[PDB]
Amino acid sequence: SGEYPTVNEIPVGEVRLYQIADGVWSHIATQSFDGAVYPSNGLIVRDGDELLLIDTAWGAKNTAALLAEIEKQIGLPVTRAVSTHFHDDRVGGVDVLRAAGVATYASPSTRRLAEAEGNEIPTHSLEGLSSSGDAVRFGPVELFYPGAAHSTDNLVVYVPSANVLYGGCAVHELSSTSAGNVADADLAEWPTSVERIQKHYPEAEVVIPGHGLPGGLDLLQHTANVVKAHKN
Ligand SMILES: C[C@@H](c1cccc2c(-c3ccc(CS(C)(=O)=O)c(F)c3)c(C(=O)O)[nH]c12)n1cc(CNC(=N)N)nn1
Ligand SMILES: [Zn+2]
Ligand SMILES: [Zn+2]
Repeated sequence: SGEYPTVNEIPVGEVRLYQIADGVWSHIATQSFDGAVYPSNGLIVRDGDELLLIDTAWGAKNTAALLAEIEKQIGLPVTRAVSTHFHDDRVGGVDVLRAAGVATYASPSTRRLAEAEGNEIPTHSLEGLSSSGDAVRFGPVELFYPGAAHSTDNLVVYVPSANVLYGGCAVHELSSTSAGNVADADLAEWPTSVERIQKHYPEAEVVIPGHGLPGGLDLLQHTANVVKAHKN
C-alpha cells in the first residue's frame, strides 16, 4: 500500500512495480537460490510510447509475470531491455523477453560471461563500455561502466530526466550488513568503482540498489563501507 515492496508483500510468483519518478519505475520480484529467498530490483523507463527495461525479474516465470504487470499498470510495450551483468537476477528471463518481441542487449563482457556460465544470453552487444569511466546513451538513459565491483562486467544506469541512478548490484541498500553474493566480485577494486560513480553522478537524487530499498547518494558510501569490511 505505497511502501517499497519486500518479499512479504509480493504474492507467490508475482511482480510489483514502484513509481520512482515521472516515467521511471522499479520492478521487484523474489526468487529462491541455494535454499534462501531474496528480493531483487530492476528498472522501467518510459521511452515515448514505448518502454525500456533494465534487468529481468530473476527467472523465466518471474519475467513473464513482469511483462503482465507492466501491461496492467502501464500499458505501453516493452521494446528493448538491457541486462547490467551476467547473473541470473539480471539475465534469467531473457529468453522470455526475446519470445515476447523484446530486443535484448548487454555488453560483450556480460554476453561472454553469461555464455560461459550457462545463463541466458542477450542478443545484442553494447559497444563503447569496455573501459572504466565509459558512458553511452541508450534511449532515455545513460549506461556507465564504473569498473569491476560486484562483478567485472557490472553496468550502472542513469536517467538524466529524473536524476535517478540505478546502481544495480554494484550498489547495496542502507540496511545491508555484508556485501551480498561476492563470488564474482573484485572487493579491492569495488571502492574505486564506487568512487567513479560518485564523481560521475553527483546530482543523483534517487539511488536504486540491485537488491533492497532505494535511497539517496548515501547508498554509495555505505556500499564502499560494507565492501571494505567484508574484504577486511
Ligand atoms: C543470482 C545471484 C544471487 C543469488 C543469491 C543471492 C544474491 C545476492 C544477495 C545476497 C544477499 C543480500 C543481502 S546483504 C547485501 O545484506 O548481504 C543481497 F542484497 C543480495 C546478490 C547480490 O549481492 O547482487 N546476488 C545474488 N548470484 C549468482 C552468483 C554467482 N555465484 C557463484 N558461486 N559463482 N552471484 N550472484
Ligand atoms: Zn550479481
Ligand atoms: Zn544481484
